[PDB]
Amino acid sequence: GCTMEELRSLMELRGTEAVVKIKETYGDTEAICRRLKTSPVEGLPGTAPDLEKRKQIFGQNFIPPKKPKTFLQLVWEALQDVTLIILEIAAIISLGLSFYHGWIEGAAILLSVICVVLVTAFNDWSKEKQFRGLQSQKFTVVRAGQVVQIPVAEIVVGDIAQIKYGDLLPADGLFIQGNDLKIDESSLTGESDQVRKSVDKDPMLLSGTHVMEGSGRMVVTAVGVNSQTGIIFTLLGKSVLQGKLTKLAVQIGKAGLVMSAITVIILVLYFTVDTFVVNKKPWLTECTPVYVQYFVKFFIIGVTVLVVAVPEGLPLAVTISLAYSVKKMMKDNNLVRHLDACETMGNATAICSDKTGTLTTNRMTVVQAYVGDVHYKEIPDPSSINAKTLELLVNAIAINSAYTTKILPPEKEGALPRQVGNKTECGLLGFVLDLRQDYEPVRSQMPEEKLYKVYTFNSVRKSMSTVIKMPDESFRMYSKGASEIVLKKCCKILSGAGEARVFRPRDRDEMVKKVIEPMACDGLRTICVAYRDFPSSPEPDWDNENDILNELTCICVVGIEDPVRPEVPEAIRKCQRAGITVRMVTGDNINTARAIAIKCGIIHPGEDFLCLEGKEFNRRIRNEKGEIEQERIDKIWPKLRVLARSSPTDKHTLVKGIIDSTHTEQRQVVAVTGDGTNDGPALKKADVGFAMGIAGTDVAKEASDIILTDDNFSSIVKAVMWGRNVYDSISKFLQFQLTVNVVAVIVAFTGACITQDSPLKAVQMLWVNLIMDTFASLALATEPPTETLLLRKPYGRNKPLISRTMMKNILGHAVYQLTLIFTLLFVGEKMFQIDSGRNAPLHSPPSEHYTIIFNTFVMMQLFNEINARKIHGERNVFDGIFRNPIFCTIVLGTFAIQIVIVQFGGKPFSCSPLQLDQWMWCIFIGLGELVWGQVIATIPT
Ligand code: BEF
Ligand SMILES: [Mg+2]
Repeated sequence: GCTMEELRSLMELRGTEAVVKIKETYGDTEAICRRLKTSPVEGLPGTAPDLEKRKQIFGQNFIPPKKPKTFLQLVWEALQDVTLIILEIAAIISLGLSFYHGWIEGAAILLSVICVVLVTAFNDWSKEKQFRGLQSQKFTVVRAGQVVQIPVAEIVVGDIAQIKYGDLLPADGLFIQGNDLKIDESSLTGESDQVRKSVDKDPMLLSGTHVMEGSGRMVVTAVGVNSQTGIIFTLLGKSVLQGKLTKLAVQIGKAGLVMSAITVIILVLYFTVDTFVVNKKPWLTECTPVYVQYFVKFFIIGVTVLVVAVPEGLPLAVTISLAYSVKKMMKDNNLVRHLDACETMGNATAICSDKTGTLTTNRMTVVQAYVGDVHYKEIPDPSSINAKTLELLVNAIAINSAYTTKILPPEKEGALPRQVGNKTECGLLGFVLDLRQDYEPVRSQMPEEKLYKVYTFNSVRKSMSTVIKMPDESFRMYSKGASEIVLKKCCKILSGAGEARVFRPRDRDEMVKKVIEPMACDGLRTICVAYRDFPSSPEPDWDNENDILNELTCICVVGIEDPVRPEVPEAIRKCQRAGITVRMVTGDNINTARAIAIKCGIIHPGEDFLCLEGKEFNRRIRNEKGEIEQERIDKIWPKLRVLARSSPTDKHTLVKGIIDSTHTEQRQVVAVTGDGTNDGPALKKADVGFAMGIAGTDVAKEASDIILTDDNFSSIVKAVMWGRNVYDSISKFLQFQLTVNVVAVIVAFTGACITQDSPLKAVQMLWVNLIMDTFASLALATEPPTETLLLRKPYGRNKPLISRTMMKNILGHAVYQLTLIFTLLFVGEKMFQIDSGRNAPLHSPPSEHYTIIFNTFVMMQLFNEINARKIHGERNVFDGIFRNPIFCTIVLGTFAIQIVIVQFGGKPFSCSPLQLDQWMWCIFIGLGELVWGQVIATIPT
């Protein structure tokens, strides 16, 4: 009768509000313990496997992954695409209809489909397997009187667990009793500062959070999936480019159907009119045996024109370009996982970045210091002050801090140093390392037993101190604490390299406070270090702390802050001028979020944009009854930059509101960056979700698409560059392929209706469509990206792939190619003085006349791609071709293969040898394309 639904309802209500709720729902966290068969002493007294299985109805505390399949499931999933469906349907209907009493086209289309499916499946499998490479127990529980180590999987509701510093909490719990406990909830909650846990205030232990200092015992309330991490994890279970490609594919396939209908209608009408103009058929009974065969042949003639129109090489070329771009992007520490999220970042219009972890290094470090009455805005050289102050400070910081608090090297490659102990006095300890000194020998010389008296931190006075009597017969004391707490108890200060001077509270404490205000304005918390030496004779009374804690001598005041990453301020500036507006959504305090937002440049001074808290954000959107309407979100999202104190649901609500909104003129593509379990839900809804590699939890990397291995914010810009470059490469390849297809379909239409022979045989067109154009995509997608791409404004979510300038080049070069092909077909026989091959008995040697047309058609395309490298109105189409060796290599290889094919082809390729004069004439006719390119560029678009 525990009704675990109310138990998990007791969770997810962190803060002092939990204390209020448990006061009316329960007693003082001992009533709930009584509602279970447990006691604070020897909780769950009998292990009792039957009782353990009885309480196992709550959870088993284990969640395994899936690992869907090795290769078959991915292959099967890849086959369900619109483009491949129409390609395979056309292939199968062409192959089947070739036998009605064809063999080549169906096999070619099927082979292309197999190739694209295999490439996509292999790339996805390789990336998925590589992702798990970077992502690759028992603690004290009082079972029966004696505390006994037990594995994590055996934890059940009601177990009493003991927690000491350095442990990792396996399940949610309630604070029973313990010393001063501090829990780091930076990953789960998102609060930068350490949270103090006590029975009186905030007794809400959460799973998956480290414990910094203190010891205690807790009950276990939510064991497995019901825990806070489990809820988010189990909630985690059509790129923009694919939508545009599918729309283009269904628009192109629609166009060829009209042409096929035109061919069949015109030919059938011609046959009927010609037959019924000279004589009249019986019309009575002759229609059964042979009349239907004419129309079936006409239908076959129409279908063979329909087949040519659709581009059978588009999917393979797009996949090859995307694969090359993905492989080239890994050198910038971006690990794309789906192979189709490579382009989604290029046209991004908004970024929602987490504060802690992503924008900030998540480590407390000393930003600025004040030593010797000389303000230093930056960490100084140790030789700067060069006095006894350096050694005295080092000794004070080392001795006064707790010996458990220590800093350890990463002992790894490319990682930040780890901080185990209290990180409020670990940046202060790291200040010594920043001054290029050694703290460890000082502590090793004086252990605890050689420290006479220690004044531990207490609630009454926010200060900590220690006293060491070693150096001489006289005594020495060090003190560390908050700024104003110790400053008012300070009577002297050091001045540069000189001795102490009177810190009388007349205009001097006032000036010190005057320099303190900028530190508090910049968000820095102020901590000061003081010291005082005691005479040996008489022996002072340590019990009387009234006066020994006063008359201190401050040495320095240092500011402690959670600083921004070194490269964030510039990266945001670049991506903000490229049309991408940046927002900050975090679960930390509103005061801390605002201070760091200004430094990163997200919000500039002037109070132009509103910053809202999470509770107000939830309250405003809901329209009384308690449902979310898009109008309310459209009210506030256009000018909401900082969102603080947000639960994971709020982040998901915001990124859903922006995507599904038509308030603005253009549709929005939202990308979200994060590193914690908070951004689990928000990374899924985002179109492309980045995640930190070395400083990110496992849930964040499960919901991400592009993992930043080097976890540096400067690689967001390069993702934009590469996305825009991929879009440009796909645009230019489309520009090339559409001209090829238009010319081919018009030639086939003319060779079907007006004449009975087509100069381009089925075998000849296979090589041009499949082999030559596939290598022509890799030669066009290999141009190196440049920084100049970051000035173009983002494109819309619904803007068609074919721009206005691309329609000028597609139809412009179709005019030039058609006229020359037609003239070489009709009147080329007299030009070359060669015997005509216009008509054949269908069993004849390959005519030289048609080989001229085929070689001219191929040779004009080789110089069409050298022209197709400029999508915009660039006249100079030869720029940077030298910085592209693979392009020239592919062009020359294609030319040599064309020579070999045409010279040694024979019957299978419907080609005959050519004399060198005809080769030169064909090469010149091809070279005319470059000259015509300037003319076609001259016309305004
Ligand atoms: F504060 Be973040 F969401 F880790
Ligand atoms: Mg974070």
